[PDB]
Amino acid sequence: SNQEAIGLIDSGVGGLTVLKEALKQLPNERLIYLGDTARCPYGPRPAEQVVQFTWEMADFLLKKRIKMLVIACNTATAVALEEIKAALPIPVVGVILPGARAAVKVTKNNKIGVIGTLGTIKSASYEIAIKSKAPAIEVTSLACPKFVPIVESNQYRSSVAKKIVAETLQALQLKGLDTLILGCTHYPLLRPVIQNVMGSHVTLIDSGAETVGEVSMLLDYFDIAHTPEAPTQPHEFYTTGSAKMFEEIASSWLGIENLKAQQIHLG
Amino acid sequence: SNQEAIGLIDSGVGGLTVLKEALKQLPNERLIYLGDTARCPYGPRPAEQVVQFTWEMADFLLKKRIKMLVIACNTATAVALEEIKAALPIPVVGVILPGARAAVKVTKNNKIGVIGTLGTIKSASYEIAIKSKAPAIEVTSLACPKFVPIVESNQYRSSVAKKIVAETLQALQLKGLDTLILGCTHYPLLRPVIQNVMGSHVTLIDSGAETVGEVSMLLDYFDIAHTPEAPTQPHEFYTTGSAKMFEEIASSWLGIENLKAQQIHLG
Ligand SMILES: N[C@H](CCC(=O)O)C(=O)O
Ligand SMILES: N[C@H](CCC(=O)O)C(=O)O
Ligand SMILES: [Ca+2]
Ligand SMILES: [Ca+2]
Repeated sequence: SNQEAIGLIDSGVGGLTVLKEALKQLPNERLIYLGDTARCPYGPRPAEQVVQFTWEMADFLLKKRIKMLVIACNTATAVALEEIKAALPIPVVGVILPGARAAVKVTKNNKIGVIGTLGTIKSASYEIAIKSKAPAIEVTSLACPKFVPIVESNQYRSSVAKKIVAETLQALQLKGLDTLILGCTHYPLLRPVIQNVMGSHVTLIDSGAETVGEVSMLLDYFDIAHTPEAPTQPHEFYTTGSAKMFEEIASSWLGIENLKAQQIHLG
Repeated sequence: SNQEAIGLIDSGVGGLTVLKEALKQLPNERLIYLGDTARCPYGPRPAEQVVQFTWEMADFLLKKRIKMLVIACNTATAVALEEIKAALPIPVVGVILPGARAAVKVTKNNKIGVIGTLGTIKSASYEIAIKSKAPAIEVTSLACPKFVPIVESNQYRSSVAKKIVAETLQALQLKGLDTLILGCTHYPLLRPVIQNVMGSHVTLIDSGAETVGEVSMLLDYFDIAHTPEAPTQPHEFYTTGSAKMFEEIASSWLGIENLKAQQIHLG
C-alpha cells in the first residue's frame, strides 16, 4: 500500500541520479534500488535483450511488493516502458519524457542536443519525444559508449574522464546548442566535466532528476504517497555485481557514509 | 484518441482559470469547457448534491468523446474526484493536490492560508492534503461565500469587490501567513484585489493554474497528447446559463474577442 517502497532499476549506478533527487524531493518515501551491474552496459545490447533484463529486474522488485516502479534507465525506458506499464497494476515511470519536456522549456535558440547510449540513440526516443512536442526544435543526438565504463570504474572525476568527454563531445562543439540532455542516467555523474566541455552557456538537462517531479505528482494522482514521516525501514540497495564497488560509488555520490548494498543474482 | 479534446467542468466561469493556463502551456490541445452557471454556486450545496451535478457535467462531456476530464472546481474535486476517477476509463484531474504541492514548496514560515467555498473548507480537503505532505505547516482555512457571486455578476474589478474582499479577508490579517491558496477556481479573477488586501509579501497560489503542469505530464504518462499542431476543431464553451453573460466574462478574461458559448441543459 502507501507505505510500500518505490522501486528503481538501472544497469548500474546510473539510476542513482534519479534516487539522489528523490532523496531530496521525497524524503519520506522508502526506496529500493537495483542496479544490474553484472550485465552493465545495457547500451550496446539488443532491444529484446534489454527488455528481458529489465523484466528480470522488475520481477525482482515486484517480489519486494513495491507500489511504483521507476525505470531509472534511458536505455531500458526506450524499449521496455510501454510493455511493462501495460502489464503492471502499479504505476511505471520512465525517464525520457520528463527530460524532453524540460529541455523544450529551457531552449532559447531551439538547438537541443541529446547524449546517450547506443541503444537510446538507436531507438530515437528523445528525437521522437521532442518532435511530438515542438517540431521546430533542431535535435542533435550522439551516442557516447565510453561514458558508462568510466562512471562504473569510479573514475568520473579523473583526468581519464575529462579526456574521454572532451574527445567524444567534440562532435557537438560546432552546432551552437544552448541545451544538452544527459540522456543516460550515468551521465550526471560526469556533469561537471560535461559542463566545462560544453561551456557555461549550455543548459544541461538531467532527465533522471526531472523525473522525480513526475513521480511526486503520480503519488498524488494515484493516491499512494507514504505518510509524511521517515519510513520505519531503511532504503535498500541491490546489485548483481560487487557490493563493495557499488557502495564506494553510491556512498560518495549520494553523500551517505557507510551505505551498504547487497549482491544478488538475476537469471 | 490523442486528437480528442480535454474536457473541463466547473460551476461557472471559475474553471476558466484552469483553461486560460492550459491555452498557455498546451497550445495544441483541444479544449471543451462546461460551466453549470444555472446551478452556481456549488459552494453552499450539500456534498451529495455537488457529486450528482458534477457527474452530470462529466457525463455531458464524456458524450463529446473527451480523452481526459479536468474537474476545474475545488468544490467538486473535494467531494467527487475519487469516485469519478475510479469509474472512468480516462484520466480525471482534480485541482486541489496541485495547489497543495505548490503551496508547500513556496512557504518559508510554514504558515499557509487557504480560501475557498463553504463546501471546500467544510471538506477540509486542503488541510488534509497539506498535512499529508508537511504536518509542520500550520494551515489557516477560510470560506468566502461572497466571492463567487461578484465574479459571476462580472464585478470582479469593481469597487464593490474591493470592499467585500477586504471585509472577508480581515479574518486572515495578522496571522503571519506568507502563502495563501486561492482554493476556489473563481478566485484568481479577484487576484489583484486579494493580493492588495494580503500583502505583496504573500505568495498567492492559483490551484487551477498549477494543475495544468500535472495535466501536461499526464498526457505524456498516458501517452494521449495531441499532435504538435493547432487542432482542426476550435475550443468549445458550454453553460447552463446565459450564453451572452458567459461570453462577456470569458472573452474578457481569456482575451478572446467574440468568443462564443452554447447554452445547454443538464438534468
Ligand atoms: N544508465 C542507463 C544504461 C547505461 C548502460 O548500461 O549502458 C541509461 O540511462 O542509458
Ligand atoms: N469554482 C468552484 C465552485 C464555486 C461555486 O460554485 O461556489 C470552486 O473552485 O470551488
Ligand atoms: Ca553504449
Ligand atoms: Ca460558498
